Parts: sequence; C-alpha cells; structure tokens
Amino acid sequence: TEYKLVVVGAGGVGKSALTIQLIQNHFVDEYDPTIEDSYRKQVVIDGETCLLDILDTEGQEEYSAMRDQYMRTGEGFLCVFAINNTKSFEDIHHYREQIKRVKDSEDVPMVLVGNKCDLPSRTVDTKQAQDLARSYGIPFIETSAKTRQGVDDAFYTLVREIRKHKEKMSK
Ligand SMILES: Nc1nc2c(ncn2[C@@H]2O[C@H](COP(=O)(O)OP(=O)(O)O)[C@@H](O)[C@H]2O)c(=O)[nH]1
Repeated sequence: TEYKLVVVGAGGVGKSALTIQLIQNHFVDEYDPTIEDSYRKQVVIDGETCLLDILDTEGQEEYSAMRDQYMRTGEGFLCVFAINNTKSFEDIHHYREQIKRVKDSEDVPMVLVGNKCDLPSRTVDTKQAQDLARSYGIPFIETSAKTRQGVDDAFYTLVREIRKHKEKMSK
C-alpha cells in the first residue's frame, strides 16, 4: 500500500521546492530482487511508503490533459498557497472544489499549507488561512522551503490524515 500524495496550488507557490526538501530527507534505497536493477528509491514518511506528485495547472500545464487524473489518483492533497501572494490563497477554494467534484466525496484527506513564511511581505494572515482550514475541517500549517520550517510536519500531517481515512474506509 503506497500512500499517494499530490501537491496542488498556483504556479510559483513553492510546490517543487517543498517536495524536493521532503525527498532529500526521506528517500531510502530498498532492496528488491524482482527488479532489473535490484534496488529502487522510495520515500518513507511516518513509517509509510509514499508516492509523490505535483499538480500544476498554469504554465506548460495549461496545455495538460491530466488535471482530473491527478485528482482521481491522489489519496491526499497538500493544498499550497504562498503567504505573500493573495491570489494564490484565493485560488485554493477552486482547487479544493475541483478535487471534491472529481473524487465525488466531501471527506478527502487534505492539508492547507501557507508556504514562504520566511518572507516579510505577508498579505495572507495566519488567521485568514486558519479560518479557511476550519471551514473545510482540515489541518493548516505554515511552511518555508527556504528555512525548512514546517515542511516535514506538513507532509507528516497529510500522511496521518490519509491513514485515518484508510482506517475509516476499512471499517
Ligand atoms: N523565500 C522563499 N522562497 C521560496 C519558498 N519556496 C519556494 N520559493 C521560491 O519560489 C519560487 C517558486 O518555487 P517553485 O518550487 O518553483 O514553485 P512551484 O511553481 O509551485 O513548483 C522559486 O524561486 C523558489 O526558490 C519559500 O518557502 N520561501
């Protein structure tokens, strides 16, 4: 059972930077003799083997055919905005609604992430984002890919949200 994590949000909010920081501290080699290299790289987060995908919808991915496929396949979603980019925060609701529509479910594991919290130019207050997360019923954390503040915790929290969802669906 790999946990399938998807990182979603506006262009330039730091999705790649966050994911690279996570992989750097959580990748391992795994022995697998049924593979014609005998070892593969895996990411292990809070004891779980995880797959990682980044969903962009702007830039080159404005020409993509894959947006809904990423939402169907992902099991939990890091919904990233940047604390110095009001429009990226306003975009979050559209991403969340789209995920709910594609997955046809109201309880989708998700964590709201306010990235670039090292920056002094802030236009999205912590309380604004906390209120949004509370309405959705999901955790909120502020992160910095530059300082590593919050990065591990954001992904660990998402893994726990997926775990609790899998435990519920099993029951
Ligand atoms: N100061 C600061 N810059 C960041 C942070 N995360 C990403 N960046 C910068 O923001 C820009 C976009 O980051 P990127 O990972 O390419 O965002 P993506 O388009 O969402 O994948 C790059 O210049 C990054 O170096 C952060 O936490 N703090």
